[PDB]
Order: sequence, then structure tokens, then C-alpha cells
Amino acid sequence: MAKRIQFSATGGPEVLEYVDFEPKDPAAGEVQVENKAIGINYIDTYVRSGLYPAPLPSGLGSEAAGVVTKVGTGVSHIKVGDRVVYAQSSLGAYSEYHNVPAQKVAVLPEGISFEQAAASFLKGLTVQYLFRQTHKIKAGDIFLFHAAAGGVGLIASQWAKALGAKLIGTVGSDEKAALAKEAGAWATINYQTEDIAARVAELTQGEKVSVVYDSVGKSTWLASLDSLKRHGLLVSFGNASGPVKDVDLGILNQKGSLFVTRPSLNGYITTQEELAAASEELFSLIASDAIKVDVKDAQKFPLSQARRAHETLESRATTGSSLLIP
Amino acid sequence: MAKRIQFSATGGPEVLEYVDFEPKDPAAGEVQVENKAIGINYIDTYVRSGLYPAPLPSGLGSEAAGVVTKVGTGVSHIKVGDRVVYAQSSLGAYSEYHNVPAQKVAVLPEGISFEQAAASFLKGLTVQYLFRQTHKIKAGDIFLFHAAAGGVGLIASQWAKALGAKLIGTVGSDEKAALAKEAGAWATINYQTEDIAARVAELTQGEKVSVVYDSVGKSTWLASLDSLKRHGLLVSFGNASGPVKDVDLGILNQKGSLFVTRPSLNGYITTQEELAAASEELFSLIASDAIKVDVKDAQKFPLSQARRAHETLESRATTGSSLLIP
Repeated sequence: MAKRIQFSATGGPEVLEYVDFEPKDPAAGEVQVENKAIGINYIDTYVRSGLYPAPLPSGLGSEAAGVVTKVGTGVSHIKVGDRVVYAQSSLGAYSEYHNVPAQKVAVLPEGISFEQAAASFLKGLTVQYLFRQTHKIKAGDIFLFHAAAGGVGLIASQWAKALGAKLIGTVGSDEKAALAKEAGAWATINYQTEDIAARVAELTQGEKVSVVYDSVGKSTWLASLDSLKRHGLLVSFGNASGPVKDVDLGILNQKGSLFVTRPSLNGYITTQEELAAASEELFSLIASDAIKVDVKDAQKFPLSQARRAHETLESRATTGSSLLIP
Repeated sequence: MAKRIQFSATGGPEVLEYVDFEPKDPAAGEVQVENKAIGINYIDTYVRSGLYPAPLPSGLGSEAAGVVTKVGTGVSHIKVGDRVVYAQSSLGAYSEYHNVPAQKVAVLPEGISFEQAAASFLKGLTVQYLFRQTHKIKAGDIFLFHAAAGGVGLIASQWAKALGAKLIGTVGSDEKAALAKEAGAWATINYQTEDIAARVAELTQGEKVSVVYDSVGKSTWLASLDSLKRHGLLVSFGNASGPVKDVDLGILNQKGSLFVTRPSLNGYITTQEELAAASEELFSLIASDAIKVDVKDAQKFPLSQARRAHETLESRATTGSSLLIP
């Protein structure tokens, strides 16, 4: 018997239940991970609130890192006792134990701890596909990245710097602005003080940017469109401020024959080769200290306190990644 | 004094007026073209009906070819007597004379007649940016192109073949199907009989296509989305069946992290270098008979009969380009 967070009905943070359950032995494709550190992602809040349909009662989270305890029939590439991380498990990473298909699990280097992995893996895999697959950031490129002080943002800042690119990062405070700069962001915009698109025009002497990465959605839709040059790409990969509905394609024409895409992690990592390749890049850059992955002690919540943790994430008081410790 | 088509109020074909006017000497940027053959584009009908707001009374058409009669102050690269074609003039190509900025005018090779130019130029420039700029079609590529029997469609078919690519073309009849095949279309779908996305799945043994060119919009939005593979591009460049409003970006995620763009000709040809380069490719391919440009005698209407011509275009009885002869 072990512990997991679940919810019996959708709602706010108050619906999170901390219960016992019997972990089942892994099936033929799978490995059982004794989770040691668990990732906290905005999608966890969306699932919990019913924005994403899930059978009830449901687990929560798809990102965690820990020690492999048992291994299923077919699994060669991963062995008992391996330290691993995953970002795409079935809902249920919020648990002391969770089975995951071996294909969707990456073995950690010795340098990367459980806590770093669960902070950086899903968010780091997200950055890699955004920057290397959805649109290949070249050295010298100016681009806009919303929420640069967030978990995804700080990895994006540091990755951009490693690529020799110039990330303009939107942030909600002067403190978050300095942090994003420290993390390698070329320039900074305060999305409460300043007009985003205006400031982008200023910083590019009118030339604008060929790509925008926008995890905010509704609030910043117009702002992001106005920030793009002719033929530019708007990459909406998040709905922090609510979704982007009621769009007339024609607006893509008005704003200069723009492209727009709504990618997701599952949309870009579908096989173990794809996960291997992307993970190799992520770990490579964490290992060489190009991407440093910290987690404030205030944002390490016990698994028991999952409620408390979710409340924190929704108030936007956090910077960087958060973690649940089983 | 010369003749032009205009309309004093928006409506159907009956609103077209055939009147006298005094052709004015060209301004500093411009050249005056004695039009010999005039292009007929669906956008002419939309403007005439008020789907696109235009100042009244207005001229009509932006595509025509003829002989340069006079030249404005600043013009070097074009001289009196040059045989030319343009696709982006101010509304008024439906005329015996029309001034056009010299930058938006291409000198014709000797091989291409006035009638071929006015059939093929705007529609051919449209095909070039779609196939070479918006998304670079590689040899071997399977892709979907709606309305393959139209004026744009038959050039697209032949261009695709010249690039060694496999254009699946949607058409409204068995007769139009054979014509699209004759014009180099790899495969054909009847959009009145058949399910578009199903047939695309069939023809690609489930792999789907990396791009869709969709000049229909509303009717085919879902069909076009279902036809695209993971990371695929939907290129909406026309609203034949009405516009594409009320779009939840999330649909781009559901259908496989798709891209979508709403390009226009004016969005991709903005300087004379861009027009030169694109025209060179178009003329190059017409010259080498890779793209053959015929116009049925039934779809050559005198300028006087502009009404009659518009009626024909709206009944969808036409295939390929149509022309007005001044």
C-alpha cells in the first residue's frame, strides 16, 4: 500500500484527496517508479478543474522522477534501481509509486538529482521542441517569450542564451525581471506596466520578431500578433489567462500573413527515439551548466500538501518550477 | 477618351456599368498600359458584391496585360512600347487604359502573348508564393489542393508536376477531375461525392499530407484539418464558401500540433525584386511548356460584356482562367 493524490470531483484545490492505494506490478511494456520528486505543471490544475476531461476518481500529474523498483516483461534498456524521470505518464505522477511505459522514461545522468529532473523535464522537453522543432532558433535571433520568470521561462531564457539568441521575456514584476535577465534573457518587459507589442517594436528598432512563444493565450493574443514581423510565427502552447477562442483567420492576414500553431508536448514527442533525442539535449545542457535548474524551498510541498501547492501555483506568486515530495 | 467597367452600387452582375473616361497621364511612379487582355478573378465578383468594401463608384480588376503607352517621371526599367503584365494594380484593370506603379509591372518575354499573361499572371504568382515561399514543396511530396479545376488550380497542378510533387485535387465534377489529371494532378477527389479527409487518408495509406492549400475556407476547414499529418500546415488563401471564423486554437492541437496561415498575394509580393523573381519563375515555366496557359473561346468576353462574364464565373460552369478583351 502507498499514497497518492486524487480527486473525486472536479473543482478548485480543495477537491484534492490524499489516499491509500495498492500499486500494481508493471505490465509487459512498463517499469514501476518509486517517485522521489514530482513535477507540478499548470495542466495539473486544468485537469483537476475539469477543463480537460478525465475519468473519476482520477490521479494527477504526468511528470515525476525516482527510482525504478520493478520492471515488466519486455524491458531491456531500463533495469531495477535505475534513477529515472518521465514527463508523459498516465495521470497519476502525484503518487509514491506509478507505472510508466519504458518507452516514455529517460535514465538520468549521475549529475542530475531527482528534484532537478522533476523541476526541469517536462518543462525542458517543452523548451526543446519549441526552440529546435516547432521553429529552429538561430544564433542572433530576436524573439518574444511570454512568462519568462516561470518554470518554462527560465529554462527558455538559459536555452536561448546557449543558442546565442536574444529572448525578450515578459514578466509580472521587477524582481522577476532581474531573475529572467540573470537566466540569460536578452531583454525584459513588464506585462503590467508596459505595452508588450510597443516595447517589442522599440527593442527591435521597428523590425519586430519572426517568432513568439505565448503560454498566456487570451490576454496576449493581440499583443503577440502585433509583436510579429511579416510571415512571423505565433506559437501558442499554453492558456494561462484562458484559451484563445473566436479567432477569424483573416486576422492572420491583417497582421502580415502570419503563421500560428498550437503545439503540445504529446504532439512532438511520440516515440522513445524522439524522447531519447530530446532528453539527451536537455540533460546535455543541464550537465554542462548551460541550463541550471533550481527550486526555491518555499515551492517544495510534501505530497500530502498537494492542495496547498496548487493554491500557490494559481495565485502566480511563484517563480520557476514547483515540486511535490512523496 | 476610352472605355472602362465600373459599378456605382454593389450587387450582382447587373450593377456593372460600361462608360467613357479620360485616361490620365501617369504619376511619378507609374506607367500607363493600353490593356490588350484583362484577367478575371473571383475577387472581382466579391468586390462588386460588397463582400469587400471598396469606394464607390469603383473600377474593377487588378490583373491585365498590354502595351505601355506613357511613362511617369521616375521610371527607368520600363519604357514606352514595352509589352507588360500586372497583377496588383489599383482597382480598374477592367479598362482600355490603366496606370500602374512601375514596380508592380513585369515585362513579358516574346513567347508569352497578352492573353496568356492575363490568364496566368495573378493566378500564377499566387501559385508561386504558395508553392515556393509559404511552404516549399519538395519533390515527392503528397499534398492537398482544393479547387484544382479552377484557374489557380490548373496552374497549381502543372506546377506541382514540374516540381515532381503529387497534388491531390478536389473538384466538383467528373469532367473537372479528368482536366485536373491532364494538368498533372497526381490524384483526384470529388468534393460532392466523396469525403475529402477520408480519401486523403486512403491515398496516403494513413500517412496524410504535410500541407493543404485551401481556397474554399468554411466548408472545407474541418476536412482540411483532418487531411493533415502531425505538424502539418493549413494554407487558407481564399474564402470561396465564406470565411473561417470562430476558431478555437485548441483544434490545431487536437489535430496534431498543426500550423495555419492566411496568406495573400499582397502579403508575399511587396517589392519589384520579389515580383521580378516570382515572375521569372512563372514565365520560365510557361516558356518551357511546363505550365501551359489556354483560355477556352467561350470564356473570352469583350470588355463590353463584363456583366455576361461575371454571370458565367458565379455559376461555376467555367474551368481555368477567363478573360475580358478591351
